Amino acid sequence: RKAVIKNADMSEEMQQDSVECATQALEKYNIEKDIAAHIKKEFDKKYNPTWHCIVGRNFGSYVTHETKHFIYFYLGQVAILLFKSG
Amino acid sequence: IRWETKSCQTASIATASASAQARNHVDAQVQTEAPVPVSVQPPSQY
Repeated sequence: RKAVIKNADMSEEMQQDSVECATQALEKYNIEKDIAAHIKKEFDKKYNPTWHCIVGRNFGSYVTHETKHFIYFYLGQVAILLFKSG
Repeated sequence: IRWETKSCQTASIATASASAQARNHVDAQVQTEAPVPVSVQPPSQY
């Protein structure tokens, strides 16, 4: 559904691709762990490992990421955190 | 005057995939029954 980006330290191409990838993941999967897995795997292939993805409605996080490889956005009420580290 | 050449190497590492998931939900359905095991007029003799 509607994608709203709140935070990003990421190129415009990866930002839009992250949304597109998450959008397809959310259409394909209902379970967050599987939505995250889809998004993560696609990023490792296109932008090299190692990415990590968290998908959910209720959480807090504290993570360390590589420069220019972090985004946090919503698709409707579901938040997606995607970043590279390692 | 003696310069010796040497080559060094560090050990490799190994990673593994994993996942997390919060608690899961599942649907359910119920229909209330309306049994009426009631006669009209039992002639009691209490």
